[PDB]
Amino acid sequence: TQQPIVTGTSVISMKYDNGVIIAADNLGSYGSLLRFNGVERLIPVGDNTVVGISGDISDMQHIERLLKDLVTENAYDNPLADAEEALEPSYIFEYLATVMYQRRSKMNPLWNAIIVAGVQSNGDQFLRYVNLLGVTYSSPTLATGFGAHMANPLLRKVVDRESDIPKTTVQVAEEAIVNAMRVLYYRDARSSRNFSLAIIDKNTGLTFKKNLQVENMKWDFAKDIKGYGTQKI
Amino acid sequence: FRNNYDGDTVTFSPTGRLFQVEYALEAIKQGSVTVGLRSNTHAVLVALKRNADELSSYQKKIIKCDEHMGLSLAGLAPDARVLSNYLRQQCNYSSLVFNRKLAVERAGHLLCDKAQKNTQSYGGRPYGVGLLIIGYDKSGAHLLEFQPSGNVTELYGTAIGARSQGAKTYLERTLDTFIKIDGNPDELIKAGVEAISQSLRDESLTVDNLSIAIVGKDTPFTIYDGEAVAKYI
Repeated sequence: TQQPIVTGTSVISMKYDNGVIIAADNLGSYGSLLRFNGVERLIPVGDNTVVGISGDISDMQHIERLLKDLVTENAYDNPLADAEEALEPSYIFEYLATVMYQRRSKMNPLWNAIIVAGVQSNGDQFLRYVNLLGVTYSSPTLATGFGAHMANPLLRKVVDRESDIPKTTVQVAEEAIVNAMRVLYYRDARSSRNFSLAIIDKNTGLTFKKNLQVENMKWDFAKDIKGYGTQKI
Repeated sequence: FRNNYDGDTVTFSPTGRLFQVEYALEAIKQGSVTVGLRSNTHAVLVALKRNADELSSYQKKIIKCDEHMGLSLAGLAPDARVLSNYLRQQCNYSSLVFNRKLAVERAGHLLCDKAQKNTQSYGGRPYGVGLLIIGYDKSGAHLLEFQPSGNVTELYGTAIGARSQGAKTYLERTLDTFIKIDGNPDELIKAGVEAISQSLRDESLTVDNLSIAIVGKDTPFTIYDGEAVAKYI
């Protein structure tokens, strides 16, 4: 049993016609102190999977080390490591889920919420969640922490059910994700303006975008607000 | 000579030989014959079951390890039970933890390493059984040959047991032919039954005497005995 110390907030994602998109800001909070700003919370595994992690940062770094090892280990005595026997998004997820559930079962969790995004070898999109309790689930859109409350509602207006996937383009999807990141920056006190975004396309491959910034913010209407009820000036 | 260096597995002879291992290999040659061969779509095991009296049953020689893997034995049956069981667990672990089917190549490596430990430590003894492993994984059909010495080899076809040399020569001759028997199970089997009967001498393969197993593209590892093998005799 423990308590999280340095933490990462939301991780949001959704799937479109040809792949999946996942994003997360670059902040490492220490309680209410916005302590670290160069924190990458999207972990690429090979060229078909990206693991986004929220929660305790020390545990995130541990999970990072675990993932790099899975890659090394999978390459051992494996002449097809970069082909038919390369790590699949589903293998990576099952592994982490297994670990997450064993750790909670020993009353010593990895204090995180994880989303595994990727494209399988047969083209299928892969999007699944797992957290510190070992709980898992899939949906056309997935978000952790605050994003679950404010991002899913916006992302679900684009893909409300399975049949909406093929009708959704990378452009529409990325636009929706970027808008969601802005909304989170407006109402989540533990969020940052800078974030990373990754796209896993069954055709274009893996596109990892670093140092993005929330832009086109509306603040002007603030000049007209005065007092908290009766004040006029 | 030999007598002084064959007391245990932990002793090298003056010429660099390990006699206990060689004696274990001899138990294989005394075992009943079994054949294995594959195309690009299926893998087949054919075995001659041996009986004690005409009042006894014919001891099984083929064991299923998973839906996509299996093997045939020659030598000490109990050791085959131990080894096949270890393989059942390894296939099991792969599915439960990574949601991945175990590569036949990996299964061979695990078997090799397990056998090796019993050839370098005091007190233990080498396994006294040979194994032919077939399976269909993400890289197609496969056939492996396992020796108690720990040496595992991938072949197009092969045979072990008494008089196994007959079938082995026939297969080494039929190569170009059976390797192309794709999408036609019944043909690959007949090709195998013809190979095994090249090692007969005592009798002729009957209905409660023959044992066949197959795995492939859209064929889970299945075992055929008795009436089910009639159409091949």
